[PDB]
Amino acid sequence: MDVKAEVIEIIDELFMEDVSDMMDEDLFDAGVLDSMGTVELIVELESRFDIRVPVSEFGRDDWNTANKIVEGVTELRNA
Amino acid sequence: MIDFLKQLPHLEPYGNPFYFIYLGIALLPIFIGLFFKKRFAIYECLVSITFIVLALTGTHASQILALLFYIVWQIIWVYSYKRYRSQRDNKWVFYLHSFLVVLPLILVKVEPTINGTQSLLNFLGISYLTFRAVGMIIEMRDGVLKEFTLGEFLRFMLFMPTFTSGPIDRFKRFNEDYQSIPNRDELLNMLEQAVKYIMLGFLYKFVLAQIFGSMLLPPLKAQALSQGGIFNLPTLGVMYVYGFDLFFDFAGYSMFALAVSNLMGIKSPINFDKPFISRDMKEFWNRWHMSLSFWFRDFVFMRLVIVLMRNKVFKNRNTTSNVAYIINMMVMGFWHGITWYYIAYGIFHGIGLVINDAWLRKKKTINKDRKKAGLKPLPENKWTKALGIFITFNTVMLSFLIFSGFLNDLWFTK
Repeated sequence: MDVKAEVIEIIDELFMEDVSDMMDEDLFDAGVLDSMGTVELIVELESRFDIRVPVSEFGRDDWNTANKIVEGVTELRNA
Repeated sequence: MIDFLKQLPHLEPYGNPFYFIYLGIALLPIFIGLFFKKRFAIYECLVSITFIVLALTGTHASQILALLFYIVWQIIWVYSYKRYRSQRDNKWVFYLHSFLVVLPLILVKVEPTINGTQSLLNFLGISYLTFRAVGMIIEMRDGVLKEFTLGEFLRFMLFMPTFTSGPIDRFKRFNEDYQSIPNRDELLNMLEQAVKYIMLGFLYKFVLAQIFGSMLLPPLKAQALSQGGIFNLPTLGVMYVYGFDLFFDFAGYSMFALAVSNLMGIKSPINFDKPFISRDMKEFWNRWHMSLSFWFRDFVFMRLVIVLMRNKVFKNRNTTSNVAYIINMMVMGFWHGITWYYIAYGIFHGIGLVINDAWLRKKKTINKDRKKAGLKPLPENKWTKALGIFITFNTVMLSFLIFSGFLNDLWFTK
C-alpha cells in the first residue's frame, strides 16, 4: 500500500479516531495522542513499516500533524 | 610539572565582579568581530584555553592534565565510533562506545565509594562535559550526525562559558549557532540580554545567595545539629535557607554563563524559568536545571521508554512510564554522586513523578465519576492552584534538604 493510506489505517487501530480528509490536525491539540501515546504509535510504526525513527531529536514542532508524520515516513524510508 | 600548575595563576569562574573586567577586555575583540561577520579562530581558542586553565589551577591544579587525558580519551572514542558508524552499525558497539565515553566520569563518581578520595581522572567540568561527548555518540547512532571537524567537536565539547558547570548543550544546535554569526541588530540585542543577565547574576549570586548561603545557613545548621533528633524546627529552617541558596547560587551562575556565551556569539540553552511557582512536579522539571532536565528527558528517559516498548517488557501503558521515571531520576542521582542522599534525592523525584502522574489520571477518573453521576466537576480555581504550588514547593524544598546531605550530619555523626 501507499505511504499515506497505510498510516490512515493504524491511527484508529489502537486509538480509535479518523483523520483522513481533515488530516492537518495537530493531534497533540486534538487529544488523540498523549505524552505516552506517541511511543505507542511509533513502536507500531517501527513494527509494520519496518522503519527505525529516532527520539533524541524529536521535537514538538517536527512530527505533530498526521501530514508531517506521513511526509516524515517517506523521507526516512530511502534517504 | 604538577608543581608548575600550582605555581600558575588561578581565577575563580565568575568568583568576583573583578573577573568580568578581565573576561570583558578578553571577549571584546571577539564581540566587535561578530559585527563584521568574523570570528578570530586562533584567538578564541587562546582566550578559551586561558580562562579554562585559570578555572582549573587551584590547589588541585594537577586536574588540568586530567583534562588533557580526557580530551585525548574523548577524541579516541568519539572518532572510533564516527569511523565505525560510517560503514556498519550495531547495538553493542554503540553501547561499548557510550560506556567508554562515560567511563572517566564513572570512575570519578565511583572513586570516593571504593577509596574515600577523588579519582585522578577528575577535573572540574568533567560532569557536564561528558554529556556533550556522549551527546555525539548518541547522535551518530541515530544517524542525525554525520559530519564534523575535530575543530567543530572540540569547540563544542570544551566551550568556555558553559565549561565549569554551565548550561548543557547538544552538538547539532551549538554548531548551527556558531556556523552563522547573528546579524547586527540581533547581535547587540544579545548585548542587552548579556548586561541584563550579568546584573541579575550579581544580585542572585553576590547578594541574595550571600544572605541565604554564607549568612543564615551556617548558624541554622549549628542550631539544628545542637537540638538533634530525626528533625527539628531549625532543620525545617535549613531546608528553606539552603533551598533558596542552591537556587540563587546556581541560577545566577547560569545567567553569567549565558551572558558570557552571548558575548561569544552563541546563545546557550537556559537553565531556569521561575521554578518555584510550578503547580506540578512535572512542571518543576520543566523549570528547574532545565538544560540537565531536558537532556535527561530526550537521552535517558525517552530512550529507556523506547526500549520498554520495542521489547514490550511491561504489561500496561502506565507501569512502563513509572519504571522509566524511577530509573531515569535515579541515574540523575548517581550523576551527582554515589552517596546515599544523592540516590535518595534521585528516587525521591522518581516516586514523586509517579505519584504526580497517577494523581493527574485519578483527577480525570473522579471527574468522570461525577459528571456521569449528576454533580459538577471537582473545583479548580485560585486556591486549588495555590495549594498545588504550595505542595510542589515543599516537596521540592524537602528534596533539597535530602540533596544537601545535611541529613548525613544530623542523623549520622555516630
